[PDB]
Amino acid sequence: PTSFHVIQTSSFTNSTWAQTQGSGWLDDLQIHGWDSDSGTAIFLKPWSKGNFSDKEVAELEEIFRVYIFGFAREVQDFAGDFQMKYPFEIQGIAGCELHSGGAIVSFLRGALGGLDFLSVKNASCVPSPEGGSRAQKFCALIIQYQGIMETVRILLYETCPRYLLGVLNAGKADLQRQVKPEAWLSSGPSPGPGRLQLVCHVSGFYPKPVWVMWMRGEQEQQGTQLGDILPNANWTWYLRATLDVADGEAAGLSCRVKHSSLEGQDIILYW
Amino acid sequence: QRTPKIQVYSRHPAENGKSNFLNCYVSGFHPSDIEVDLLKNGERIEKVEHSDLSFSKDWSFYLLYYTEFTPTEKDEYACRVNHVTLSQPKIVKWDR
Amino acid sequence: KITQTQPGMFVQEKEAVTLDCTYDTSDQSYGLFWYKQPSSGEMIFLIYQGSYDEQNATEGRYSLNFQKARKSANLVISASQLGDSAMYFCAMRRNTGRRALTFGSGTRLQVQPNIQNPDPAVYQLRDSKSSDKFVCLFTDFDSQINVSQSKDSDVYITDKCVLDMRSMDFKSNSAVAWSNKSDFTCANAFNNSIIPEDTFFP
Amino acid sequence: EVTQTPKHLVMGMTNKKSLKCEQHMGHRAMYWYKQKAKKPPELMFVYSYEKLSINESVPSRFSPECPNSSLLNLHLHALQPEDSALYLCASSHLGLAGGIDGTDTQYFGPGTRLTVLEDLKNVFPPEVAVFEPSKAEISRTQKATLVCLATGFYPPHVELSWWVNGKEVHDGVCTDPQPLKEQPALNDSRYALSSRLRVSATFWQDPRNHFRCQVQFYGLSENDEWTQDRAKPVTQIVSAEAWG
Ligand SMILES: CCCCCCCCCCCCCCC[C@@H](O)[C@@H](CCCCCCCCCCCCCC)C(=O)OC[C@H]1O[C@H](O[C@H]2O[C@H](CO)[C@@H](O)[C@H](O)[C@H]2O)[C@H](O)[C@@H](O)[C@@H]1O
Ligand SMILES: *[C@@H]1O[C@H](CO)[C@@H](O)[C@H](O)[C@H]1NC(C)=O
Ligand SMILES: *[C@@H]1O[C@H](CO)[C@@H](O)[C@H](O)[C@H]1NC(C)=O
Ligand SMILES: *[C@@H]1O[C@H](CO)[C@@H](O)[C@H](O)[C@H]1NC(C)=O
Repeated sequence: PTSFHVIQTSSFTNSTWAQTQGSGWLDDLQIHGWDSDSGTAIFLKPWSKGNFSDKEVAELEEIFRVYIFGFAREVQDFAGDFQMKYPFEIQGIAGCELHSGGAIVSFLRGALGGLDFLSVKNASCVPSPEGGSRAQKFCALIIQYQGIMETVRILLYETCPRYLLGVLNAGKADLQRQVKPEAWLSSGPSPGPGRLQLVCHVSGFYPKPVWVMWMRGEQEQQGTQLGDILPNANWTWYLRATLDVADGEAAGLSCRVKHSSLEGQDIILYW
Repeated sequence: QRTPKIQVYSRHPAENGKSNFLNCYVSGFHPSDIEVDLLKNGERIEKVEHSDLSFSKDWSFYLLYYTEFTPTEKDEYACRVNHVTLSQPKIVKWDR
Repeated sequence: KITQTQPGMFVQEKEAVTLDCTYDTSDQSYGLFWYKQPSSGEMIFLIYQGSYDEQNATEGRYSLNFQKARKSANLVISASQLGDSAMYFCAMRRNTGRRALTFGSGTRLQVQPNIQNPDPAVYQLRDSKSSDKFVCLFTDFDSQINVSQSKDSDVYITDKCVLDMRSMDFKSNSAVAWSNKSDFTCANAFNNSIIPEDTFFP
Repeated sequence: EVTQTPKHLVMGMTNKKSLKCEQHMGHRAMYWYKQKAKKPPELMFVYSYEKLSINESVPSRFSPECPNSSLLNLHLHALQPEDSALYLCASSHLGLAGGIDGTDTQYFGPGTRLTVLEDLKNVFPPEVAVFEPSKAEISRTQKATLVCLATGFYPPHVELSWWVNGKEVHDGVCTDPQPLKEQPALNDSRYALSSRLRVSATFWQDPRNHFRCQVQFYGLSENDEWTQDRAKPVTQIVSAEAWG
């Protein structure tokens, strides 16, 4: 629930070639882009800064710039001891989540080769067992550097909650707006003779939660597969609900859409 | 190693002679190196834009490539994806 | 920002001097540095005290009086020698800060020798080549008395400078003054500055 | 240690020069500081992992560059008279390589006294002279005080030294830390510097002792443009002698 987090992806090809990308997301709307060439931060929304002053924004930007510059070099330095096999990928995600009831929880997680590597709780080692031996090794070394751990703890449990509250309050207008969902119907080639598929597309809605059901009057017809809620530029969502049925029973069927933006005025599409 | 999953769609219902957005969403792949093109009748639409790289809780990436277009009755739109896990590029044809 | 709030400190030789440095940053988890810049110009690192080190860092003759609650950490030099006369800066680096040092205004320290047998006098020095050119020197005076520049814009008067000889273990203050005005004589060159009454003249 | 050649530099408003700072401890981060007259050093640039990480609104005339990981140049061209100050290069460790102790202490180098000038006519070479001790001093204190006086030089970048019997000395020698302006309240005032040597009366009374005050003056490079009848004020050594 409204978990602001920054993410980083580093790809190491050879002993001297490595790329790094980063971005800060509110929930799934990208807020901060990162030009790693010049090491600058792009604020993609007017309220990307929250209530933070520009000075602390510059401080945070410089901290992230130095970290981005140095991460690849340090990983290359230690890959010999850690027996990394090239090429490989290192992913990281760190941020703070606002649970319902005003309980902000901070988190940090890392992964190598798509497998979990480590995490922090109360600013400490948690080597995930998937990372195996080396995992523990790494974080053990990381324990030694007190300054890095202090910076991580400060950014996690002292700055992230402040920033999250700031953006949630500042971006109030954009966060809690409502847009009516468009909807339409289409046919689909289904397996089996004397068979058909009905697809109810609902698009352009926000916020994400939505209830779409293929119903025969009020019979509450089952067998409705709801595909994953695909994203869509302009910051709305799209979703197709499919139903398989033999030909002939198509009459008396309708897809019903309930969303917060409709304030109880449900959408009914007859077929 | 996870083979990408591709889904193509349109922001607005398929009309003719009406501006619309064509989206190709690739999900659940690893590693991050991937190439995605949008194909009109076979040739490549070079005016496509993509969002930044992101990954879910499983560290599996996902991107979307979206473009302006104007569907007709003769044209043909698809998404061609090539990635390490696939030996040959995979084409997913947009449906109407 | 870091405020030294000190124009310049003076201390006798073989004594202790407490240079002050008060900062105003409310953020914890920082690092406090002290840097010494002699007259030559180079900056020489002196001592470092972490915020959380719960102990007044001591190194050589330099101690610290770090009080986190009062937001002050006064450097303490014990048994000051003549070589400790330099610019002193109190820089601070923060964990979530600029990643580079930030210096305060700095405080001049001028350790003075302990003159055992003052004997103030003014001696006229004659040039090696042309006897017409001459400069004369006020020397062997007590450490406490200062010499001020003349109100005239043509008479040149240097600063009180301490000279030390390791051969016979002697230290003596001296100042030199010269001018091109014909009327200028050091019967009254240092008339602007205060002079001891028993100042010998030639 | 850190080397910061050249130690002195005199520049015009159109010449192009370079400042090289070089450290072989292989730290990581390098810094550039600029210190004005009687002021704390101010940060100019920070290079982390051979990449520029901080630019504190420095104008575009300064062009820093970090070719190697143990080198950091600074190219200047078409400066302005207010850009005359002392430029310091600093180095420090960064994360994961400085060890457990995350102090990240900064080590500075011998700064470069850059004095830029809009008119090359102002640079002058010092004129030095040596004054023999008075008979009053050696009579009472049984000690002799040689005084060397270097006057009329500009810019104030000189290194005074004493040589006794052809050997540089450091015992019983004092020098004013800062040169004294000859004509105050003038922005182009010539400077004068003084130094004093004290020795035993017997040492000075020997007629076979050589005292030489040598002043090293840092002025114009050989390739600069000189168009005056006066001798080109190149960097040189000016000395005065004395005998017992
Ligand atoms: C507002 C947005 C909210 C999002 C929050 C995001 C949460 C996580 C963000 C963490 C990002 C990483 C921060 C540390 C990196 C830089 O600070 C570091 C640059 C060099 C890094 C290269 C190698 C990185 C290895 C991986 C590290 C994370 C792994 C996760 C572990 C589980 C850096 O800044 O180093 C500079 C020096 O910082 C300290 O020194 C500072 O503090 C001491 C005293 O505290 C002072 O003495 C210093 O003067 C001061 O600079 C370190 O002590 C020192 O070692 C570092 O060299
Ligand atoms: C040492 O530091 C403590 C902490 O403030 C202070 O109270 C104490 O006076 C210091 N000791 C000395 C000798 O300065
Ligand atoms: C000499 O200077 C010192 C240092 O400022 C000062 O404390 C002292 O009072 C001065 N004495 C006189 C006579 O001016
Ligand atoms: C630093 O910023 C100023 C701001 O205008 C710019 O002119 C200058 O070129 C920058 N310097 C570097 C080295 O990027």
